[PDB]
Amino acid sequence: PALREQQLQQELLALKQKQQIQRQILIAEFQRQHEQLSRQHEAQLHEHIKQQQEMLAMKHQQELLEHQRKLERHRQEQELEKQHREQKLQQLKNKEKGKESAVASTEVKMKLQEFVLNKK
Amino acid sequence: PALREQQLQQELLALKQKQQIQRQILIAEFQRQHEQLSRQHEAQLHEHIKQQQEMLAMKHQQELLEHQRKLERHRQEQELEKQHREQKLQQLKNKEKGKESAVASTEVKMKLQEFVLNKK
Amino acid sequence: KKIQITRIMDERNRQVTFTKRKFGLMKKAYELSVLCDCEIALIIFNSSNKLFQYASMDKVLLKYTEYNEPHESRTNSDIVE
Amino acid sequence: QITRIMDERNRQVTFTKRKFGLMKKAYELSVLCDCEIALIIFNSSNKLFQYASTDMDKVLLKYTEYNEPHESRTNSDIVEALNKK
Amino acid sequence: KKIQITRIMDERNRQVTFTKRKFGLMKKAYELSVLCDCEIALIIFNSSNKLFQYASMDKVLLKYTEYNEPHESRTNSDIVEA
Amino acid sequence: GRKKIQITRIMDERNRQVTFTKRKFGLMKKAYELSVLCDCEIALIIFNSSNKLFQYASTDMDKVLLKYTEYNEPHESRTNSDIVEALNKK
DNA sequence: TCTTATAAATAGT
DNA sequence: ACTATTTATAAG
DNA sequence: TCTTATAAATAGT
DNA sequence: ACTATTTATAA
Repeated sequence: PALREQQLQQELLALKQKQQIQRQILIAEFQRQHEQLSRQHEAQLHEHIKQQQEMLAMKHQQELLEHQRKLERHRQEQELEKQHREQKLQQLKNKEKGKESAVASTEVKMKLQEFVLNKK
Repeated sequence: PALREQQLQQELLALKQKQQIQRQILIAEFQRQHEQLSRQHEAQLHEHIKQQQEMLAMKHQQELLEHQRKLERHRQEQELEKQHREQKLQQLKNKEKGKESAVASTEVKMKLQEFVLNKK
Repeated sequence: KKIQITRIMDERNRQVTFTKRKFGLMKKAYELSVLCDCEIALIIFNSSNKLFQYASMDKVLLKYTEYNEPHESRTNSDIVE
Repeated sequence: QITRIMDERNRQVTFTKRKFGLMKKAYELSVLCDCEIALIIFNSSNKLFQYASTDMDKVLLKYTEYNEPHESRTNSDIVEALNKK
Repeated sequence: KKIQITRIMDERNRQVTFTKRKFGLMKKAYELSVLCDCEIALIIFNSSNKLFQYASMDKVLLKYTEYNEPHESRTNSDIVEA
Repeated sequence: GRKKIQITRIMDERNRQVTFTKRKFGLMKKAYELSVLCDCEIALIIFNSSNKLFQYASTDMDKVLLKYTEYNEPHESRTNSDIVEALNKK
């Protein structure tokens, strides 16, 4: 009892097939533009974090060698002082050109005390 | 201990604010292209259904007036038959040129019987 | 002889009297039909259930089917009265 | 003679008397021989006068339901019978 | 007279004997220091806890602090055993 | 001794050697007398011309020297030049 | 390898 | 600050 | 609106 | 079926 129904009705489902895959085309282009944006954001965030890190690393290294130089400033001061007191033993040891050198003691008592207590 | 962090860290949050609204820009253009497609599909579906319905409605009305003409062909057939038997009453009633008319009965008995049974 | 108005119990007398008075009844109808220019129909069923009819038939019966007015109608009891 | 009465009143009174006598001969035949008789008469003025032996509607309805060969007579048949004297 | 090697019970005799034998001990050290060209150091604490030292001081003491070899050291009991 | 020799460096080796030994032991005996007779603690250090160490202690060498390191008062200290400036006064 | 003439140092008168 | 005993010290 | 001369119709001999 | 009675119709 169909006039043109067997053709028009068999055309409708063929139309909504194209409609539905047109929707899948849109939803798939939407997923790839979302992921392409996320990869774009990820590289920008990684570039700025690389910037922040390469600033902190050089600030902390120059502070590290600051501590290192402070240790050298300390050990060099103490080494030069622990030999500065030993230079005072030469102005008393050898000669004062025989003025009044051989009389008494004042600082060699420390050296004598340290040498005696090393009897072990 | 703050060299440039207090400026670059105040720049980080200003960066991901642009990124986050870029994400909303994307999802908003996605919403409008989805709805613009659904309105596009809705008009295409309405146009084809308008096509299918305007074929059914005019096939069914021309079939309806076919039934209507079939009733006319029947009522006209029965009205012409119920007066066709009444035409036969005239060839017996008025004149046969007086050949041998007044003898007996063969179909006036039916008219007489119907006239008698209507005595109510 | 004179006979009373009663059923003839004899078969042959009722038979021939039926025949003669039938033909005489048609004659009286013939004389009325022609003398006064009137149309008359007469239908008679005997005791043997056979039809005997007279017409001055289809025309008169068809006229009777087409007349629905008050009219004079008589019966056997009306003839006695 | 049996000829149309051209006068009106003579045809009228003769119609009435021969009508009543016609119903009397039918009354005698109906009762004496036990037969059912139906008589229908239309005058020249197209007015109905009828007579029935037992029942008009029953006799007429019987007549509509009988299709056998039978004796039927006419005015011309009476002339073709009485002119054999 | 020839006295014995015992603590002088007297105070004044122990005092002046301390002075005279101290000065004589410096003199014997003076003779050894010059005659044989040797460097000598002598440190003396009395019974009154006062210091009396002699040098032929800083140079001799500092030399002693810089010599860790076996050498002759004597004591009072070693003088008795001699 | 037999005849007094002057206060001069003995140029000979053996005479300076034996005189060094005798006068050293006698110097320790005079110190032994003073250490015991007057109850005093005495420390003596002697380096010869050959820079060899010879020492003497009255009671304990380390205890006397450690005492000497812990005494910072005015006191009598003498030298060879002070003995020369003291003996030639008559 | 040390044994006796003379200084060298010391204690009561 | 001293005379009469001890004590070292130097060449056979 | 009808009452009596003559046909009109009919039953046994 | 013919010869009496009996109805039946126009003055």
